[PDB]
Amino acid sequence: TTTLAFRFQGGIIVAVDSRATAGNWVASQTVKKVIEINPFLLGTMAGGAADCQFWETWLGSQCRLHELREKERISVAAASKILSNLVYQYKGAGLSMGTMICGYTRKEGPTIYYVDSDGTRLKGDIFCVGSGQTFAYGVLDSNYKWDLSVEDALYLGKRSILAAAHRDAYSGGSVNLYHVTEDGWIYHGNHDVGELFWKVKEEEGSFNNVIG
Amino acid sequence: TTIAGLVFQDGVILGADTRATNDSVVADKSCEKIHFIAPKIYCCGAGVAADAEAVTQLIGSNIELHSLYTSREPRVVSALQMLKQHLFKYQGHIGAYLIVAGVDPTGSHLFSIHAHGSTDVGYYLSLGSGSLAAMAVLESHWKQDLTKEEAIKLASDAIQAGIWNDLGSGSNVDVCVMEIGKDAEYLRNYLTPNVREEKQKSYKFPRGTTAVLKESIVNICDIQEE
Amino acid sequence: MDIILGIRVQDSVILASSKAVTRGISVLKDSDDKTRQLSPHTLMSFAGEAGDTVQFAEYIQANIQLYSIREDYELSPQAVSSFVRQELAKSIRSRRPYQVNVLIGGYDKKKNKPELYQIDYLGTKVELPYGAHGYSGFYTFSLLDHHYRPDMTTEEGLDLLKLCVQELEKRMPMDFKGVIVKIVDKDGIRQVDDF
Amino acid sequence: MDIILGIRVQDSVILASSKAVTRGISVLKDSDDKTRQLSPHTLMSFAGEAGDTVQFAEYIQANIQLYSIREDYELSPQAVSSFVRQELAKSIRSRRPYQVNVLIGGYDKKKNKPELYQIDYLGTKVELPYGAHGYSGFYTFSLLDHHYRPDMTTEEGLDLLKLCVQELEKRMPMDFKGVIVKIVDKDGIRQVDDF
Amino acid sequence: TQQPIVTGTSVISMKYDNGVIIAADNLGSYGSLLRFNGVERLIPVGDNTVVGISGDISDMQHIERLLKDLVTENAYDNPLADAEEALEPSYIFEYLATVMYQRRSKMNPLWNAIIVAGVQSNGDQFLRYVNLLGVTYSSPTLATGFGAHMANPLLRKVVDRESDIPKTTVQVAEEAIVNAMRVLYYRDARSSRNFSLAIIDKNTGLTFKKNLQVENMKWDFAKDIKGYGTQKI
Amino acid sequence: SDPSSINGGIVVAMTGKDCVAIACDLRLGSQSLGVSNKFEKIFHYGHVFLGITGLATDVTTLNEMFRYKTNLYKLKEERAIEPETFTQLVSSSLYERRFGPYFVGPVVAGINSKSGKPFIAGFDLIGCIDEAKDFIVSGTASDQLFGMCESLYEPNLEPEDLFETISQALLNAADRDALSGWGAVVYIIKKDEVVKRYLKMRQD
Amino acid sequence: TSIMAVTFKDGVILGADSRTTTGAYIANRVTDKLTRVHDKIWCCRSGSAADTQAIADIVQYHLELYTSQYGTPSTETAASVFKELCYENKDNLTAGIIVAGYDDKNKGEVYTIPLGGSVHKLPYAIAGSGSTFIYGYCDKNFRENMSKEETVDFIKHSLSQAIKWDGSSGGVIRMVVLTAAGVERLIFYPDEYEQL
Amino acid sequence: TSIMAVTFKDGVILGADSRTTTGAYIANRVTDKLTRVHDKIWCCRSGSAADTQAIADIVQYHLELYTSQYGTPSTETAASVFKELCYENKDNLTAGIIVAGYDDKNKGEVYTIPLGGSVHKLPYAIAGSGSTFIYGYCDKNFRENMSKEETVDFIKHSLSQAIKWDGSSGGVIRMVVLTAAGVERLIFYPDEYEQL
Amino acid sequence: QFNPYGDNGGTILGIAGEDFAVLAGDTRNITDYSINSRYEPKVFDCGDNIVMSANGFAADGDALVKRFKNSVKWYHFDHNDKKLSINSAARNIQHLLYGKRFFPYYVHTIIAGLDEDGKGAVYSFDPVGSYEREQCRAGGAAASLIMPFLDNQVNFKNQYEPGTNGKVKKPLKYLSVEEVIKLVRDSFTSATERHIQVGDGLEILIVTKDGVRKEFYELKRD
Ligand SMILES: *[C@@H](CS(C)(=O)=O)[C@H](Cc1ccc(CN)cc1)NC(=O)[C@H](CO)NC(=O)[C@H](CC(C)C)NC(=O)[C@H](Cc1ccccc1)N=[N+]=[N-]
Ligand SMILES: *[C@@H](CS(C)(=O)=O)[C@H](Cc1ccc(CN)cc1)NC(=O)[C@H](CO)NC(=O)[C@H](CC(C)C)NC(=O)[C@H](Cc1ccccc1)N=[N+]=[N-]
Ligand SMILES: [Mg+2]
Ligand SMILES: [Mg+2]
Ligand SMILES: [Mg+2]
Ligand SMILES: [Mg+2]
Repeated sequence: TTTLAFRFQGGIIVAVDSRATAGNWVASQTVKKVIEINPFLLGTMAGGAADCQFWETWLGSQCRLHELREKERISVAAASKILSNLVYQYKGAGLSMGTMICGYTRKEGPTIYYVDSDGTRLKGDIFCVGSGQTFAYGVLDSNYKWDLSVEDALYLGKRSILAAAHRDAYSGGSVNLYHVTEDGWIYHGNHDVGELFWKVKEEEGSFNNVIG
Repeated sequence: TTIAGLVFQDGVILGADTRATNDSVVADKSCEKIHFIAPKIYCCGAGVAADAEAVTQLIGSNIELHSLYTSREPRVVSALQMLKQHLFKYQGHIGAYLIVAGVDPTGSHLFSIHAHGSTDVGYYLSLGSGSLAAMAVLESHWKQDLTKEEAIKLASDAIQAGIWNDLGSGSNVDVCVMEIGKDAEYLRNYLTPNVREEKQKSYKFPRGTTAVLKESIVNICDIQEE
Repeated sequence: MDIILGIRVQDSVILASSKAVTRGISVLKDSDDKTRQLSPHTLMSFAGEAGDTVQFAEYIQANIQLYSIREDYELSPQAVSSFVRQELAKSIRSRRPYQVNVLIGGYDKKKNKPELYQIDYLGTKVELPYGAHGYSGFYTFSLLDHHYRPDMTTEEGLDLLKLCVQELEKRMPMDFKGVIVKIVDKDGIRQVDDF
Repeated sequence: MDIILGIRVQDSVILASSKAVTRGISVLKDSDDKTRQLSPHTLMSFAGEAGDTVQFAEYIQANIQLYSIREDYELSPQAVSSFVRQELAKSIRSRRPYQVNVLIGGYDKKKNKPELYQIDYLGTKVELPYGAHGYSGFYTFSLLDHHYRPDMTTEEGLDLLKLCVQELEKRMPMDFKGVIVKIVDKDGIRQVDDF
Repeated sequence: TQQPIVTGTSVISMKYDNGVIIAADNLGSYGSLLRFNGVERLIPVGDNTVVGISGDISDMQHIERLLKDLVTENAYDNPLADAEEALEPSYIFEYLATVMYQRRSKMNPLWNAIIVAGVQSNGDQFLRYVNLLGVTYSSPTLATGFGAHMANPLLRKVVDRESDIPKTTVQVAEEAIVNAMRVLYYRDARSSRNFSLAIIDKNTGLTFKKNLQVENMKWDFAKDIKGYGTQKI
Repeated sequence: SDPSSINGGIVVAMTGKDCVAIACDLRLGSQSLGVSNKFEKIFHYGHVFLGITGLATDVTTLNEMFRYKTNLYKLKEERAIEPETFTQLVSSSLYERRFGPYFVGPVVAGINSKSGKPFIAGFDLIGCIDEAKDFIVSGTASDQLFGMCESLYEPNLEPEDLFETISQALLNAADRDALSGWGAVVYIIKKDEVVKRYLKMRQD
Repeated sequence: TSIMAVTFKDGVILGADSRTTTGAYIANRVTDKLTRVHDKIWCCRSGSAADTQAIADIVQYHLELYTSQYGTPSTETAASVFKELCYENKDNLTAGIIVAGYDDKNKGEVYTIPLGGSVHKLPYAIAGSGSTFIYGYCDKNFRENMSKEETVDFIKHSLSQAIKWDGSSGGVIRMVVLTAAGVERLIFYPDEYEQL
Repeated sequence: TSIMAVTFKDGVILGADSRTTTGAYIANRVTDKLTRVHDKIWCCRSGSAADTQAIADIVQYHLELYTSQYGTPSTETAASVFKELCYENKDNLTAGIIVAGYDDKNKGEVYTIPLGGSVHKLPYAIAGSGSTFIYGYCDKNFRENMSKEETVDFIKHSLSQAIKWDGSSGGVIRMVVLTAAGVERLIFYPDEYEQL
Repeated sequence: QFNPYGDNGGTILGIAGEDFAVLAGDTRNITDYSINSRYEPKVFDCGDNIVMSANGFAADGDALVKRFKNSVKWYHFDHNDKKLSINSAARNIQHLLYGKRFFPYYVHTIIAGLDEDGKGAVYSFDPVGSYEREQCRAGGAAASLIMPFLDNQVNFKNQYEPGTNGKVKKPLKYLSVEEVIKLVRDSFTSATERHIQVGDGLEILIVTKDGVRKEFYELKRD
């Protein structure tokens, strides 16, 4: 599992891999680790597959109830805190979650909140979560600037997950990309690593460690 | 594993299934669990396969050298005594469970040996995870003065009981018949009740289906010479 | 000991090794050289359990130096690494194993090629273009996967190594007090004094 | 959370708190403010188990803010610290205790005096001239024992605090990514943005 | 969570053409001590069902009372209690299976393995197993404990699949059960010679046989067996 | 902690018509971390091929040990060792470490130079021989390989068909195992020519 | 296991059941637990079958070598060799052995060697898991200088009860009679002893 | 502890030793283990003394309240109340109780309730640590419809052997006779029963 | 100590076609090395053109199926006999499973049916209710043996167009029901050879717009 989200001049980039494991058994290569809460909110999933799906789907229901009651879109801060306060109630029971709540609102601008199952809630510009986070961080921190083109930023997020998918045994399958703007989130496709890797190797001239 | 041995009119017979397992997977579908010791002494093995194999080969090797030294046919009690003293020494760490049977100048004999070094004498015995299935059959049908034809039937039936009803045991039935005054006859694949049925499809691929990065010739010979 | 990195470029091998020596609560030293010269063109960096690291390194150093005097000849980096691997592979089934991981950087004067070997405490040897031990690799391999080329100069190798060290200084929890860098090439071994 | 320091000088209390947030392998953040304003002249810094720290701090903040509205009055630093201690002392015999240590720095507007309280997760309260939690005190108390005077200015308090942070940066193994410093005096709470 | 104290061993059973047979020995063991020699472990419910129980005897006696209480309760405001609204094997089983699974799910199991044998209203054979975990299964032969390992192999030689059931008569089926009980007496260290056997037939009804004994035992070969290898006397 | 699944990797061997094939992945890891994508697990001593999965230090050690033993064998016997004899040598050598074993899953493959008979064999870590007519599997994805081989395999395949079958058995098994992959090698072995092929596979 | 040795007027009788169990499974229902270490010195074995067989085989070896050098050993000498093995290897053995023998000088003698490796000379001895149930019966019914027929009945009735109550005991009752007349083997089947 | 209840022609007799131990120390050498839950319904206690006393006191309360409402309870009813407490609280109890009583309709009846909380109606019952040593003796010597004098001898001889072999048992042999005639207490001292 | 869980073995397999779906499972039920039954049905018709199997610990499997069947019944009562769609069934099962998050149903659950466009659908759940819609899924003891085969044969993984070097993948196709059943049968025959817990019989439930049909095939009984 490799998930990442970062803030830049043109909004937020969110990229995730698609692998699920049960130990060394590769359970699936086609898993969805991004939940679309509403047109302006995204949730990334790392940790327990059930724990993330269930509670992030539940979060979406709580975000919907907020906008019915208040006639207004829930803030990223408020949404992240509903989830962080929930997991905190269950603390010690054994829930396993690493997640990022990413969205735009007029009052906040583009915002990212890291939330996890031991009750941590952090606001920030860059986060990587999961077994492959260190690999993603390596690529991301080196080529990160505030003012990338939306095209370059999308590539970096994609490339950072690819780097982790390669090195981390428990990450892989495919890369799902998102871009969050003033107007909402936009899906930028599913990219199979078994095709992307070779494409990137040739065009970029990277991955010289591999027999190609 | 289902291994068994029983005596009949002028001989002793051993039986065994042919499945080797690692946890729940079948490692080997056709393996020989009836080990050789002397020309007329055989050993059914259960427990740890490497251990059962190694201990019989070692005692068999020493039995051969003993036979050469004394200029006599080896006795089943010699194999028995050597096996048990070795197994006892290692305190069950060599996890071999064995049924030893054979013919010698003293007569026909049937023994069982346990990993800790204990031995039994019996007219019919069974060991392994299928022992209870086999022993149920042997207890229902064994009698004194069985003919060879009845004995092979009963032995193979006892092994079959294990094959069908025990998950540990499977595939084919091996038998070895040791009769007084005759050559021992070893009957591998005596029964074959578990042949795989023909497949629905052929999964043979079109050539060039697999993507290849490089090709090369491996030099396996000594010195390509001038 | 914490971070040891290695990178093999066109004409040299560069080994970077952290300076900190921490015993539990306090940082006892911030200038420790976690390396031994085995022969004029072969350098070994090391990390692992306290005491065992230096004892092992110096024991290897003595044996290679003894070989050099006996034969009036420098063993190839490959031969040195195979000797080191066997000692570790012998060690792992001992009463008390050496808990030491090493990188061996050497310039083979016969083949005119730099060579980098990574060997862990079990005796697991691998020849690599770049390598690391412990948690270092988790951060640095993704960078090196991205930026490495086999035809890099020594200066480009050092710039790529700065980027690795900056990433480690950003994201690792422990303060490893910077790195001592050493270059192994045809002319021998030298230390980069400003890094 | 790692290092939280406090020092009470002549006319103010200075709280210094580390910026790093580490989750195991990686440093997730390097600008974290480990403090809450409880009232205009009372600041509480905190460190301990993840999640529990902020949950506790914000729970205290809400209760003190509720008191302030109800009575149209600011509680004294002493009263706030006693409230906080009781909550922790209640906590320690719960099903699941708050693992949180705090420093409460306040300026008492009635007495015209700065006040620093140190309270650990058990509910152990002590008023001090200078205080710390966790391993910080092992390094810093010997400095403060040497250099502290009760009549120090705020600038002298900050210089003494730089010397504490430099010692921590030299001898502690963990990179705590510097400190956010805040001053509590008669005019309220302000952050020193360059440290 | 507990541990079983006084215990009953194998219950064995099989279907035949017109009904079912079930059997179980009359022993209540106290570890290795063969403590109680007169324990009935087959408990009839009406004239169409027999519940055979192994495992903990105190939990068996509890189950026995639940079944006795079930018959009473079924008779309440039920003019057809001895006719169309009488208790079926399938009703008695599902009740027990519910109880067993509920008890394991509260981490306080009834430490038993149960076989419900009977004949339904429409003449169908009923034979189903349930244990302390609430695990249920049906088969032409069923056995608990040592019976599973020794009786089933023998009983499956008579009825190996569903299509063998109409070919098996009550004499052949009873013979197989009685032989299996002898085999268990030879080889199960916590069994006894005395047993009870019940036949539930769709024509002849419930025949309950008490105080049966294992007979025609082969021991004579023992006299010739001497030592453990090399001994000749 | 489990030595046989720290480094990861797989070997599979198959018989065909007058030929054998042996194949392996190229990954060496430290649990989740991938370290090397060039770690070959197949070695050869004359015309006998040995694949070894398991703990990588033992893979290297045993290769060096069997090179040693087969070199001395050749000097004394004045001929290259045959697959059947080598199989017994592997078994002997493993079992002599019965109570401190090498954590490996060796696989022998080769053609007997005199009889021309294709031969494959597998072993557990203490030397129990499994001599198979059809195929042998080994490694962290041995279950996956058993599934692929058991369905894909048919007897008497020609060398260039056998290549496709063994390659697809390896590749699809490796893609369902976290600790296998990162490249693969397939040896096609005939009585007096051996072709080695590197496969293109997904690098995650 | 239920085993006992009983001295009487003409000599001594050893008695045993025939059941060997692995947990609740009866591994062997026709075991011979009465084992010969010399012509007229036998023993009853209880505990680990591997251990008691290994010991008995060593003792037989020692008494065979004793006989080659010094003539027929006493029953006391046999019991001493058993004791030496059991006591010196007490940390690695689970053996409870009764040694019984006939001299012409000493007549019938019985020695019991429990787990610790102590020796105890007794008029009769009982041992094994099933012996616990017959301490009361044997104490009340044993007399010294019984006839052969009385001693056979005493053993038969005793082991019958031991078998009845102990699940670890069962099968046939084997006996071995040791007198001046020689060595006589007896066997008694379930249908005989169960109805007593 | 050695305890037993035995039915006979005229009714039933309960018997017990008098030893209570804390490890190897004898805390009380004159304990009364025969305890009254109703006029002619008594019980023998074994296991935890705290637990068996607590149970017996509750049963006595239940049967007293039963008698106020419904008249004299049967021995079966008493055994059922004992069972209900023992079975429902099996996780927290270590109690082995024998219940014995005399009706005029049913005459002498004996019920045993072992650790699990099962009930078993028997002609006689034995229990406690010392009972293991007399299973053989009691099975061989018990007859149905014995006289009072025969049953007293049977219990006296049985518990004598239990006491002899069991360290946890000892002291005096107490007995309680339950017949139509009434309730008779008997006591037998070491100097009487040891020489049997 | 009392262990509330067990392992009854077995293996199950769901495959989604273009306008159909299959859910297959072996009929063997085991504990340890004993066979409990050679024919104990594991795949159930739950109504509303949905088939379900919960493989693993059979008591938790039966409990779950029983509860889902009841959930279908009460969905009809509460929502005017409305047909429970496969996607709605799936979400309902997630909540059933997650309700026992801290004392799980020790089962791997698969359901099969048709989506609201009439296309074939398979859904697969972990023990605590994480789910995904899939085209292909094996569950249970021999899932490790069967799944790589299905990746290769159903989804055409690692298979390339011959002569393209390795740059045009084999293109994805829907399989016919006859083709799917051949792959199902060969999967279980293969699994039966190498896994000791798989055998005895194979029962396949096929779901189309016309309803639920059954097919049974013998497997090796060793
Ligand atoms: C990677 C997280 S990691 C390796 O960095 O910890 C993924 C992230 C992820 C996957 C899937 C989804 C949504 N479907 C969202 C995020 N997480 C996983 O791979 C986890 C790692 O533990 N995998 C699981 O939770 C698996 C998923 C199944 C599909 C295989 N499930 C299990 O491991 C449970 C464990 C369990 C639970 C209860 C009882 C018994 C066993 N099932 N199993 N086995
Ligand atoms: C049945 C014995 S049983 C189930 O009743 O205990 C067979 C008997 C047998 C098989 C093969 C041979 C060959 N000469 C002789 C006798 N035994 C087995 O199937 C054993 C059961 O443990 N199988 C093994 O020992 C397998 C053999 C395969 C590798 C070929 N080995 C493993 O499973 C190893 C061994 C192991 C050994 C001792 C203790 C634990 C594990 N495990 N691994 N890896
Ligand atoms: Mg990977
Ligand atoms: Mg992989
Ligand atoms: Mg008995
Ligand atoms: Mg099978």
